Amino acid sequence: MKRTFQPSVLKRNRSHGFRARMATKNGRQVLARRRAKGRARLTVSK
Amino acid sequence: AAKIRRDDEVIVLTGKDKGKRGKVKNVLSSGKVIVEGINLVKKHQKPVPALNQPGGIVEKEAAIQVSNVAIFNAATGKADRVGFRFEDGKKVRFFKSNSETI
RNA sequence: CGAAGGUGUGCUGUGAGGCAUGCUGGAGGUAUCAGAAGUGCGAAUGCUGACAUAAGUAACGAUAAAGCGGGUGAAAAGCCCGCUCGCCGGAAGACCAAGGGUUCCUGUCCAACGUUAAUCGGGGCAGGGUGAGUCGACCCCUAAGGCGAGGCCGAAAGGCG
RNA sequence: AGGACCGAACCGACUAAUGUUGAAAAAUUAGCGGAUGACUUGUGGCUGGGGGUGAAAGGCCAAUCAAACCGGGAGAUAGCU
RNA sequence: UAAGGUGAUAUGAACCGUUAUAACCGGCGAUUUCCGAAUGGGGAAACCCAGUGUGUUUCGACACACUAUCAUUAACUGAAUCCAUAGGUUAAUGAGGCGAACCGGGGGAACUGAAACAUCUAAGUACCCCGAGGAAAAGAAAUCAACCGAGAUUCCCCCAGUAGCGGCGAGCGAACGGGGAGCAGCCCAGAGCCUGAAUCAGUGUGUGUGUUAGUGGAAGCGUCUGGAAAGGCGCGCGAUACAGGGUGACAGCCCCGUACACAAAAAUGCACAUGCUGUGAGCUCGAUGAGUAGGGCGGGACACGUGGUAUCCUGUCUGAAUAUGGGGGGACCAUCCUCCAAGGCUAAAUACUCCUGACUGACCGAUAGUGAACCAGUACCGUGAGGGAAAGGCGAAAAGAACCCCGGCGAGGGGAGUGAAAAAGAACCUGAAACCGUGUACGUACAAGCAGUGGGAGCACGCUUAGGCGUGUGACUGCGUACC
Repeated sequence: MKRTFQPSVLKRNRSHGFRARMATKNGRQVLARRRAKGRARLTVSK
Repeated sequence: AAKIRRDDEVIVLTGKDKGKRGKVKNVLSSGKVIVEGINLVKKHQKPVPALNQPGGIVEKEAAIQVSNVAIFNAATGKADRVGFRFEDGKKVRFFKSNSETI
């Protein structure tokens, strides 16, 4: 049937994309916490 | 500093054959050397007729650890501590085992 | 020239234990006496790993159904070729897009994958392939909305206009 | 002309049946029905936690919700287990 | 410094060799695509599109070097509007982003305790924000005492579970001051005399010694066992060197090393001496801060709760005195002592880590210790913040699987080679419990409960020199409702 998440790299890159996160205090802090946990990707749209 | 070099005969202080001596053929970055007539290894090798076709086994040379290879004394059938000192370029033997200690 | 660990069989004490002797191992061990606890396992609707039974029992993804002859192969009813049949035919067809990402094609390979057979394959592994002035994007303007100077509000993150 | 009678595309929940360790995170088969509207829809936005949204059920708010989800104070507290 | 190197899986060709760029390293100093402060503007993780000025040419499009924002400095320009200035332009400096932990300021709980709750406790914690230095912060008095006097602050042991506060509850909890660590104080309100005299930093050098590239440094042989010894033995010898580590089973005498000892292109710490620049040793006499202290009203910080509540910040109104003046001394008053505001600054003894170095653990060892020793914050879950594994160790050495063959010119495998061994074949140390095949002996096709414990025929097995001992199996029968 239908899913609550449908595949879209346009809206993923708009909410969770690297520059989109960096352009906000809290998203830039999510990225700072990615670097604290050591996550190998900082974007999953590119 | 050097303690054996490749220009004169060496003897092996490891588990290897104690009745053989030879010169160094080649040196490795692993702290190892290849020596003439001491040791050989069988080496089967992949036949692969359209890419190799080696005619069976290779029977090749094998390296040994450089700390327990020593210079042959050519006098009493054994290894000796001799010292390496020279005024210009490559340091060669000064044979401290044939001189008095101070 | 066989020390610990693990472990069998016998011996021995009221008992936690202690002792002799075989198998395995090939590296480590330490007799005694004095100091010191990170010192006694089956349970916590406890945490993590392994395996039996349930049981060859369930299922193989609806209700279009491929057949025979020949081939290729060690092997084929499913692959290649021939003849023939069947169903869908507003789809079970044709073109465009999002989203995905080497999937295309020939050339081979058959361990694993497609909960099978597999010679097929979007699978393994190579090699080849993506030729634009005009096509879709870009151009130039800009809606909803976002950002936002000078300016304002706010410790501030942030926000108004 | 039409908050009009029937009706494709389009939409969609009411009855019945099948499904229910499924094909299945809600479908399937048949029918009745919504179809110029107080409608529906392609594409991109905007509305947030006692706040949103609601012709208003405390329903819906990414399966969760008399108060969502994650991370912290938190190994809080339990005359009990 | 040095002869073997050109990173590794990785070999070979080619290439430096060994001789004045071989590789490797120390100093400083270039080179540094695009994203990214990102600085023309736009924006999207590595992309997009302009302008200013100059030149070139089929004047079909090339391609330098430059253009941000804010604050300040200068120069030109300039609107209403003359002059001017907002505005515009050009050059320069400062900031911007990053980096572990510490640190000043701002926002500010609930839980918890009060065996119950609001004040009080908890807590200026938790978490978030701003900002900044090598430390941040504090300071030498309108302070603190008590007639004795102190004479900066911070950090430590104490003072003290005392004073004080306190639903006179629960409990919060000092100061004075001692012992100690650690000791730098000054200027402006203003001038001269003295002479550049004390002290500190910076900078050109010098000396002494470390740091960043180092190389020297004493002794062990034989014999046996073993495939191999760093072992046994004979004993021998060194030790200011018996520390790690490495090398084929235990290395004081094999290697990198240690004790012990040096050497210097450039860069640089500590300390001794010196030049220079800046600061200026000593003497003496003036002079003592008025929109802010008080005062009414209200908060904040005080150990300190609304009380009889001082003090210091601070909101608001209001605003002062001169020596028979003023602040304070925890109500208020006097007396008295002490300070005299209304100006500015301050040693590190203290705090801490990504990093640099020395030392250490009665630390763990693949479920340990971090979730993570392993191409792990990977695979994988969610729209997302955020959750989150499996998986190490053949061997001394790659010697790593030829050759002989069955098969599909297979998988899988025997023989065989290597090797100590692959009954070590990379799926590889040695491996108990769980699991499943292989073989032998017994009971074995008419009788019903925790399957054990006693008594026990037959059969089969092992010990014993055997003299009532075990093992396997077991007819039948006395006793018998488990365990947390």
